[PDB]
Amino acid sequence: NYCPPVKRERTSSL
Amino acid sequence: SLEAIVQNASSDNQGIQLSAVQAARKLLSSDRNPPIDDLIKSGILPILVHCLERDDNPSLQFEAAWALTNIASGTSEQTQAVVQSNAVPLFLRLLHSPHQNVCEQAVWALGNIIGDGPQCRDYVISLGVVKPLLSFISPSIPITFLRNVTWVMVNLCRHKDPPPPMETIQEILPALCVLIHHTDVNILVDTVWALSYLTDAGNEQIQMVIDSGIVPHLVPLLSHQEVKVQTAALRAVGNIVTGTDEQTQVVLNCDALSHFPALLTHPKEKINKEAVWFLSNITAGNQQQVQAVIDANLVPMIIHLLDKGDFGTQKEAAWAISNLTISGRKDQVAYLIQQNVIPPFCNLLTVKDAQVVQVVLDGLSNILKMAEDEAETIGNLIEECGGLEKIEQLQNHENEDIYKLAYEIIDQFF
Repeated sequence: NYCPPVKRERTSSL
Repeated sequence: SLEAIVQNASSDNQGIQLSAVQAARKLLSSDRNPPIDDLIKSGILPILVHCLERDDNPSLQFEAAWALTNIASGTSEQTQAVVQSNAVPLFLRLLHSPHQNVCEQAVWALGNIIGDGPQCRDYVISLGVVKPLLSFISPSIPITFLRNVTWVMVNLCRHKDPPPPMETIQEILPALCVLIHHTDVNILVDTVWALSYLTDAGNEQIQMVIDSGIVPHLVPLLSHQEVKVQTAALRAVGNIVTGTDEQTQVVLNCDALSHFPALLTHPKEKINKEAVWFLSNITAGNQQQVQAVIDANLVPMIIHLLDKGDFGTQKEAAWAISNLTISGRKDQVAYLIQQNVIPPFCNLLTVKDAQVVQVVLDGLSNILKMAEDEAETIGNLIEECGGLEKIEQLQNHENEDIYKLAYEIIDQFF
């Protein structure tokens, strides 16, 4: 089970 | 603080302005539950929108789209605000920026917007996002970029009601035919899941997949090393065999059945359920396709899961034995019986899923209606295996559709 995500955030580190 | 950031973002000095949007991005990329609501109410949105127009300052465009992307990654109410601040045409304009860090972050923002709804999907499509997006697929593109491109190509296919236009589907498939041969794991998975949704729309789009000629490259993925790839491929090909018999044959003409002995015996029950569900639709076609399930030595493996499998696998397995019962010839149903299909097939009436109960009994009905002479012979098998006792007690009023069936079966053969 690994359906692709609908929405995505771009995380920083930095 | 918050009020200072929304003020410093309007400065004419690029130094203070840039270092203020960089702060607005971190507050959205510092955890997994950012203060997005307080950010929208802070009035930062129109300033982030206008920052997208500063062709003279690329680093401001990058940080601005990043901030807007993460706001779109939230709830629908959070994503609507980014599209309600007139930011979609500026993103599309950024798809042609000479700064790859700006082109990528604009793609990322559009995918979240496309993923919210089919309305927002057809909106960005009508403006023309497909033609520049698919122009990124090239050798010299980084892999981290292509992964974002394929994922937006998934949301461009994701919704089926209403389904995406044919003009866009006809433009995507020649790119999937190029992305299906990639070596990266995540790209191939996304390339096949997009095919799953295109095959989930309807028979009109399934033929577009067929006419594109990508099915010969989709079937071998049933035996790919990565289970993530088969699971999408098993779903993608699994939807194709739900339309016309002439479309299901194109699947079988690619030697699809020769990949199932590794799936019907797979340890993961989700694959087992998804595998028999494929064979169920195959047993619904004509007799030649039904015989193909027989010429592959798959029927005993279907029955074994019908006997010792899980509930979700048995439900699709009882369906698999049923569609074959009302479609195939007499020797094909007779072949089922000599494969000892009688004991486990009747041991599923005690389930509380009325659909399965209807399925078996209808299949139990059509079996006895086909073997005209062997009525007493097969009846002894059902009575000895303990089915008739369960058939007798199925004459209860908790479902008239079952009561009517369990009586006629008794009244004609028992």
